[PDB]
Amino acid sequence: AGPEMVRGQVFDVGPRYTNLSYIGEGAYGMVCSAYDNVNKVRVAIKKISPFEHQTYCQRTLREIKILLRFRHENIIGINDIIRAPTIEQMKDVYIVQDLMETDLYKLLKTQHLSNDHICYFLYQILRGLKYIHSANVLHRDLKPSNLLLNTTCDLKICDFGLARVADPDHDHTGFLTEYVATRWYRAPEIMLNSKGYTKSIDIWSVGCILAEMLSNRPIFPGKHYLDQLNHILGILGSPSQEDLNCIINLKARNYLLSLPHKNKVPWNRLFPNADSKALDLLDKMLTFNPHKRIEVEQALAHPYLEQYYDPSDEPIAEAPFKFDMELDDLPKEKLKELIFEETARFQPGY
Amino acid sequence: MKLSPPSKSRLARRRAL
Ligand SMILES: Nc1ncnc2c1ncn2[C@@H]1O[C@H](COP(=O)(O)OP(=O)(O)NP(=O)(O)O)[C@@H](O)[C@H]1O
Repeated sequence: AGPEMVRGQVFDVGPRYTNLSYIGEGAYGMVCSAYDNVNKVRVAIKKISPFEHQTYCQRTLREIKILLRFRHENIIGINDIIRAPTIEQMKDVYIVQDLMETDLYKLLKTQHLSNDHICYFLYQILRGLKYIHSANVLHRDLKPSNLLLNTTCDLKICDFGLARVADPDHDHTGFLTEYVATRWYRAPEIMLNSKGYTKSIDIWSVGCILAEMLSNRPIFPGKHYLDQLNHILGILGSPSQEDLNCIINLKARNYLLSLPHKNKVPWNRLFPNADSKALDLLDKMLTFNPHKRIEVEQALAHPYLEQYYDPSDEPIAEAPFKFDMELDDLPKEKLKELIFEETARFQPGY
Repeated sequence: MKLSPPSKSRLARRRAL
């Protein structure tokens, strides 16, 4: 009897949420399903315990603030948040969301998607990304494990802990050396540069995801950034000097420029069974030069997606997203305060 | 998980009209 424990750790979410079952874990959160005794349906709950780490505090604050503000059919919402009644007592945060049945990472282990499924999932990814980008936000960490899916083929983007307002002058080292579960979906410029990131980094990630839906293998795996870059060069071919002028560190640029020449591999040789229209769009997303990648609006208008194209039903944000202040240089104690404030509206009897 | 055809999805159904 008492607070339920899952896979060793307490999920202090009762009495409202009970009968917990493990779903899975990311690098930061443990996720369970739970029965909501108020609305009489099962929900998802992610427990994070961020407060001893400034970067984990950043993730928690960003994800909560952004997801509470955003409202879109292809983006996961937050319905409730549970945490302690005082800042001193607060060690954990529980984010309650609609329960989705699986994620694309899990599904691709089990099956090869038909072209019809690929097309509709890609449409939804881009429709959701259009909304994100319209708020002047970069997700920065799109990957199969954060594309949530149901049996009805509904897709929702989640996992906004790395999302940032677009700012090409913002110089945030930290990102390059911070642990994440996978780097295989990262654009080349963000494996090397600590500033100048644009929306095109997310288009690169979507390209990687499309390629992986076509083949059920990651397109650019690797043990680390140099190995990954060799995988990229081995498919796209050697970048031109102008392609590589987007790389800031001159010794990194010179290293890349000195590598043995590689020819481009035609997409239909890598993916001989793929829809030619899908490959055309893929080709336009996976360009080394960030400025030359298709952007989200023109991508939605690509012929591959024609059956789903409708600019009258692809909502955008009402305004750019804004953080009150730059989170990067705030101490974890200040971030904890901001998290406490942002979650206050969900306290019982607020 | 067994996926239904995309045409059964609500957003797809809106597009089919
Ligand atoms: N609302 C949800 N419904 C069903 N499954 C979910 C839901 N939210 C998260 N998941 C699953 O839980 C996993 C981890 O969630 P996520 O939000 O990515 O956690 P994280 O540890 O904060 N970040 P990360 O390491 O990038 O995965 C996902 O990959 C999904 O499998």
